[PDB]
Amino acid sequence: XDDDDDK
Amino acid sequence: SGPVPSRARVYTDVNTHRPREYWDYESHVVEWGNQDDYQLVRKLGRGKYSEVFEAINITNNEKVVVKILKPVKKKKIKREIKILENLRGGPNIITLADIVKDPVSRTPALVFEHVNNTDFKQLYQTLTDYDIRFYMYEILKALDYCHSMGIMHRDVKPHNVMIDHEHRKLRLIDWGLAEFYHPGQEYNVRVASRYFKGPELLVDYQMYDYSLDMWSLGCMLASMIFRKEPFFHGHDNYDQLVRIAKVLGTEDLYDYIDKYNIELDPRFNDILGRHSRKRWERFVHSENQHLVSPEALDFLDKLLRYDHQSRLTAREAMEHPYFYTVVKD
Ligand SMILES: *C(=O)CCCCCCCn1cnc2c(Br)c(Br)c(Br)c(Br)c21
Repeated sequence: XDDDDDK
Repeated sequence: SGPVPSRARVYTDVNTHRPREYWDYESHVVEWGNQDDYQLVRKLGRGKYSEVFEAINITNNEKVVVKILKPVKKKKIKREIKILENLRGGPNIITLADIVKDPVSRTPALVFEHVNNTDFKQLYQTLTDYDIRFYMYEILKALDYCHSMGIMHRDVKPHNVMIDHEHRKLRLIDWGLAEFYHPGQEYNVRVASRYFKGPELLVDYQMYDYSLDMWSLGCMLASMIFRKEPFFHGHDNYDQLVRIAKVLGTEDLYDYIDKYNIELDPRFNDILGRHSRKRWERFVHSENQHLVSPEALDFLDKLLRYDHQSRLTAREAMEHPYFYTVVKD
């Protein structure tokens, strides 16, 4: 990574 | 007022013609295996969402890779699992062999087929012009398949492409960010790694589609044929758009945001500047000249475009003259 998701 | 909507130009309505079970991953019931069948050998790494181990299936004595998920919303674990099951068996898709409950973390652990992967930093220094074309075509097979199954990968990058160079084997891995494409749906722009984020993410345009993966693949291609890893090396998400604008120019950037009635973050006011589009030959030199061709530059040019709607689809890309010299099968 280097960011993050939820949608 | 507000942004202009957007649709994928291909595979638009694939999910609405599937039964609800196919894409409604929240209601998916996970069929569990037996965690005792796997012994952990060594830890390969960890990110923010999981810990990854080389392991051994003790029954058949075969090597596997185990992805131990960190606690996250059940719908996200179910999303990754349902996408892996939907895509299982497809060309160059990593195979999900089993799902067990890790006794220590009490979270799901995904068991994957093993790939004798050589790290991309060492491997990419040895790839020939033919190898780049060959593996690019192999990646495109995986992207076209999952796009045709209504799924965006959303995290295409070298670290998510496992290559056994000794056996010409390639697998696309890490589907933890993948989503189903539903037309008109506004998605989270916080996907993909910084260097491979499409301009739609960087300008906060939420109604993107499969074409995001094609920008990220264009970034990989530019990095391989120019021997510059990564190609757009932003210091943060805002400098990342500046890095793109210094090659593609600000003119086409403003045309892009104007077409979709997007307003840039006003912090770009004093950093974005004015840049003309650069000709690709400026990045050619004696040390990468053998990887660059008229075909490679035309292909890259049709991938690295601001307007996501103007990029090549995966299926179109496989028709490009860049792949004429590659033997198929
Ligand atoms: C961002 O936080 C990235 C953290 C990435 C850690 C990657 C470790 C290597 N890895 C991950 N999954 C893998 C699979 Br599935 C297979 Br199969 C293999 Br061979 C490897 Br090396 C994997």
